[PDB]
Amino acid sequence: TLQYTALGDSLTVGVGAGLFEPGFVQRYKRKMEEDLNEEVSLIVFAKSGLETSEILAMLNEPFIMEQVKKADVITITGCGNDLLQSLEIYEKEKDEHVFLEASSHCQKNYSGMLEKIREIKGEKDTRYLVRLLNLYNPFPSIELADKWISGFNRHLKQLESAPQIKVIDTYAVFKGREKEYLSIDRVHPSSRGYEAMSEKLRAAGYGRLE
Amino acid sequence: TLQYTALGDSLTVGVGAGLFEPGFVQRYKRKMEEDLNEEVSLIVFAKSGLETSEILAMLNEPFIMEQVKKADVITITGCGNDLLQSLEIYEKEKDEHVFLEASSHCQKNYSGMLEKIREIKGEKDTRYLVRLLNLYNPFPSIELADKWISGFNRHLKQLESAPQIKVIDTYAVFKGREKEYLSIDRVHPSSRGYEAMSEKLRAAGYGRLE
Amino acid sequence: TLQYTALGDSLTVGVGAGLFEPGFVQRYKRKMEEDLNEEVSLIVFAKSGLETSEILAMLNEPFIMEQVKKADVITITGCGNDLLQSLEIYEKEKDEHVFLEASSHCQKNYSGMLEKIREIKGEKDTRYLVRLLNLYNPFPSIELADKWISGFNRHLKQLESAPQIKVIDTYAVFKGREKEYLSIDRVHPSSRGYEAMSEKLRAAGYGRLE
Amino acid sequence: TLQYTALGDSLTVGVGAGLFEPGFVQRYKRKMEEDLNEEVSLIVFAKSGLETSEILAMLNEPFIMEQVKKADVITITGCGNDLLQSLEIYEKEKDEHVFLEASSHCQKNYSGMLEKIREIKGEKDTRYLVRLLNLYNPFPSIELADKWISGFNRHLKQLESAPQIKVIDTYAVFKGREKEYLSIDRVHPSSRGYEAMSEKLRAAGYGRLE
Ligand SMILES: [Cl-]
Ligand SMILES: [Cl-]
Ligand SMILES: [Cl-]
Ligand SMILES: [Cl-]
Repeated sequence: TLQYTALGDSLTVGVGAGLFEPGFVQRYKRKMEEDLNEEVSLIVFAKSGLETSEILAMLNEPFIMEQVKKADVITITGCGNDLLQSLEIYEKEKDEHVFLEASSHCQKNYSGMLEKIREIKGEKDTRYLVRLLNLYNPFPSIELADKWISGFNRHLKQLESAPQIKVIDTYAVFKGREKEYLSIDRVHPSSRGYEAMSEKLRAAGYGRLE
Repeated sequence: TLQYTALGDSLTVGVGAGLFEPGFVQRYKRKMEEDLNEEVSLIVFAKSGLETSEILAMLNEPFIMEQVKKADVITITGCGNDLLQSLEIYEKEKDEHVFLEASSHCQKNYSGMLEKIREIKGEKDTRYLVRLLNLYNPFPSIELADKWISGFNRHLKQLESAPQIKVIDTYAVFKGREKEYLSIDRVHPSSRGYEAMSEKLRAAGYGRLE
Repeated sequence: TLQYTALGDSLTVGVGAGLFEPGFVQRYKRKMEEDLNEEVSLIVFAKSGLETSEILAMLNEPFIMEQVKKADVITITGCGNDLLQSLEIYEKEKDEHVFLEASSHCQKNYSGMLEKIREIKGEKDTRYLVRLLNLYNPFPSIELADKWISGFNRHLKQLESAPQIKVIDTYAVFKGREKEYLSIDRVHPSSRGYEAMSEKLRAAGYGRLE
Repeated sequence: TLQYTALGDSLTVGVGAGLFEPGFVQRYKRKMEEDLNEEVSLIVFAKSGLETSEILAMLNEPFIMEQVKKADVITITGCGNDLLQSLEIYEKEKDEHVFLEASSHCQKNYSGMLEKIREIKGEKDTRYLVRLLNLYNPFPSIELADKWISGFNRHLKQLESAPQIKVIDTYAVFKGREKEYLSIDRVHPSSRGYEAMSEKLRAAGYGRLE
């Protein structure tokens, strides 16, 4: 029996697809049982607007680190709402320089996240799997958003240690397919976009699990 | 690998124990694994304020019907918020019938969702298990609250068909220990209360599954 | 010194205006000190996607009901995210009949809310103020959303007991002014829309506070 | 009516005490009212993962500068998440300098935001009050964590100019009682810890305001 532990923000919750409609987490689970030919047990820890610094603190909670210790695959979303609130400050004040440090403060919390996972798993374990999803651009017309999200994904890929730690290219999934993959709120993906996300996670492979 | 689906309101969510702290559904999942020596996959469809009629309407959702059909164990919570609404309506109108009519709707929806669960599974799989929890009285000093909830619970026990279908006596778990088993809002359970609820579920046995 | 206690969901938080940019709560506070010519102390209890059933439970928390007992003005937002998730289920399944009971289950939680406020305030108090904001339509093109939101506001106005309890016509504030008052997410209001909201709350008057 | 503004990270938010449960800033507000016999208006600008450089950049925001200029009491928290990031970086690289460089940036930003607060108010109003809290050691069994935080605290005490500016010894409050003063995540305080923090602030006095 495989163990999938999913963490993140409004994307891991499934916001945009509707209440109880399967998001990317549930669909990536289905593609796991089909590929690896084994039943997988899922558990989710997510909240809209959940910060990355909070996740690094959560991993000390006994019930959470228990799920991480036995987790065969781990997915992490985050920082999507940090750039949104930053753009909204730019939308009101028209200043390109805002106190956002999404690239600076989120990326450093990510590397500390991965290290805490390593401590819980134990250095002897080489079998587990971690998959970080970068950010898509929901506002292609706004050039400043495309500059911020591209800069965050450029610095996020540096944390990849294939094939255990892989950064999923969520940006390329949504590039040129915004209106088809986004919900009516246009900031969270549709049920179609969550399906394409799960396919990109499947494209990353499963390392030594096979 | 066993599949355990859980439906209901804030209790199935785990409100009161703290964010990401395990509620009763995952403490019951761990004990289920311990008592049957088999890993368990958990799926949860729950939201605060989800009344019993909505929970019945969920069973026609294609994705929810998928997880209910595969479920070896099903837990259902509900009608707790109707008591809070009725106590506030009684405070203004002093009509003792307002809750009996609302309690009559819950008992009808419980019987409705029960009839749909067997319509979903059919006659081949009678090995399924349903454990629905009755209502506890969070206000023991209010006799009308105790009388109202006691009447709903004796009418709810009519639905029991042991060992396949069992009605969990949540009222007996909480009676006398509302100070330590309820959370800060005096209506939702604490981690102690959720732990005691999961103990009552494990005590009910597992029927044909063991 | 006046006391303003604000409750609600993502609107009371100020989502859409940016991080720390003043939403309608902060701007309605400013217009209170200008009109009533007295300093007002503000305290907020809000969370994105916060259910109305949770608010009715929150009012039993000792720290919350203390702020309500001394509150001169009280604002309540809610249920805006319940219709959003319902439309999103309709967007995927194309069924007009969904398990949403926003009009049915949210409105009944509202009347129980107002009664609990009355119990905390005491029946002798006639001076306090409560202001409920109805829902605006962020999707004017979608006709089903305009039908649902209009039906919710029609049943919500029935709870008005002027001038203590007033239902703010948030719908008319945004009607014909969507792109100007909405944030880039198009589901939460811009800093302009939060300003117009505060002006509508000011239009409701202040009852006996004057 | 006194105006009390509060800036910082998750501590100023109140993370760990439970949702909507009072953190240290509102327990300190109640004691401030009790010790000075005057109502207090509270404004809070805080978010999880808000590092010290961002808090300094906030002081140029027009709305934040408004509340800081009117503030009779200002509390600042920060640099707590840098310790968590540094401990994870040290776990991989074993460089003892990684935190001293990060601790040097916090002490610089604290001095920076202090210099801006007087630039915001000027020379007319020297009756303002600033209480900044140092870091506690949530991991007492790690000597490197205790040594790192002790060094940051003695360098932080250089900024004290009593009674106007005071550095609150949060370390002494938590030392020896990390089991009961920390929350479930072993890093954020509990309601007991937040209560003890507010007691330490009231013990510091109020300078020229009393
Ligand atoms: Cl298997
Ligand atoms: Cl509920
Ligand atoms: Cl005054
Ligand atoms: Cl933080």
